[PDB]
Amino acid sequence: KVFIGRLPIMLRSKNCYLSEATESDLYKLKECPFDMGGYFI
Amino acid sequence: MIVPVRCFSCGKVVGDKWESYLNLLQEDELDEGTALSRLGLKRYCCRRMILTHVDLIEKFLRYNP
Amino acid sequence: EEGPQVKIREASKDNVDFILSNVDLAMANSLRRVMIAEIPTLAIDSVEVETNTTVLADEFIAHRLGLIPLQSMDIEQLEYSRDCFCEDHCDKCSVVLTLQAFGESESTTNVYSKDLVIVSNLMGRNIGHPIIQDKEGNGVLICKLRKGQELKLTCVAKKGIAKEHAKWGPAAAIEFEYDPWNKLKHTDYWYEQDSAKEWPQSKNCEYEDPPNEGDPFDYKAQADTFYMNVESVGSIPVDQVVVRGIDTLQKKVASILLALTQM
Amino acid sequence: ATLKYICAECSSKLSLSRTDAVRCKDCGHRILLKARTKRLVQFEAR
Ligand SMILES: [Zn+2]
Ligand SMILES: [Zn+2]
Ligand SMILES: [Zn+2]
Repeated sequence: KVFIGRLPIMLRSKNCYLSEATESDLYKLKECPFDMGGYFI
Repeated sequence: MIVPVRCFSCGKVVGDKWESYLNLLQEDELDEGTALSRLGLKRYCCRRMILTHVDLIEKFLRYNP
Repeated sequence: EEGPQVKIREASKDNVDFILSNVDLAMANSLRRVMIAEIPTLAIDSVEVETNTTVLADEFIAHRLGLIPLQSMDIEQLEYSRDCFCEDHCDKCSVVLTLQAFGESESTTNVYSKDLVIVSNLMGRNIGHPIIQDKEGNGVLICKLRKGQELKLTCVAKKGIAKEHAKWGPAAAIEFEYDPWNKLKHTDYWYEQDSAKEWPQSKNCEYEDPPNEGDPFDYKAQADTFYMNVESVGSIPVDQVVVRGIDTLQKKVASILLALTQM
Repeated sequence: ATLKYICAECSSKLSLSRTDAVRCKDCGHRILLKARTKRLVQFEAR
């Protein structure tokens, strides 16, 4: 398969966990459900 | 965060009427204005106090840590 | 009984709508100010926080606690902590209360002022009791807890005045009006087309005689007869606020004659 | 008795020194919180 490089992910993009998180899942993850998420960490 | 204990302007105790205001809305299906008036809040300074509050603690309580 | 003249219109456990008459505006106004800022009262002025897992900060909760109306009926039988000959505080000058709450149930646990517990000896005087007026006996909602959150405090009430902090104020609002009919002409009405038509007529206009067209300006008429209405916050009976106000002002005026004496 | 450190998620009280790594028990999280002191804090209710 081969691993090459690393790509930082934009919050709430398809590839981000939060994208599918419900209002509840988000709370557990200590993430505000009001966070819009169009940035990187 | 939560219902301020007193009204900023006059000090009239208002932090003991949040739950009542809420019931007067859901259970009694009264309108905001008619509700605040039944809570003894006549001067616009006290009225705004409750009518404008934002009970953010509810969402805060929703965290685990 | 000659001099000032009271003439109550309404009265209840919360308000005293009356009509001061035969007095100088200054006195009327002075009393109005004293009721607002110099009537002794008891109020949380120290909070020891042992456990706090609540969503609120200590000072946030502390702040609110001090705002909780406390029974101040026999406030005169409680020395000012700054005068008391003890070290810090004691039953002679302070009332100690505790607040212990745990998030037991799954539903949000509400921590009201009723949950406050006096731990000092009241010595039989009506003082320190958290005031309650809601039809549920809960009182003021201090905080809220989620299952698992805890809050263990220790409040130390103290006698104080509004001048030092609004929390110590027994009054709420104080309606004050005189000359509902602008006969004295103390104010110049703003208007577009009609002074009278545009400006709402006062409640007290009924309790007085409307000026007569022809009569020239009565340049001698002074400002007497003031329509007030006091509203208690609960720490003290409505009538008391007034009475004690009248008394406090009376003390100040006296503290001066005594100054001239030892001068 | 005592509770020097606390875990971020499982909230399980931990307590270790150096060479003890920087994890917690069961939960491999590497956060940990200082835990409030015992010395009671006083406040001006103003
Ligand atoms: Zn107000
Ligand atoms: Zn003392
Ligand atoms: Zn852990």
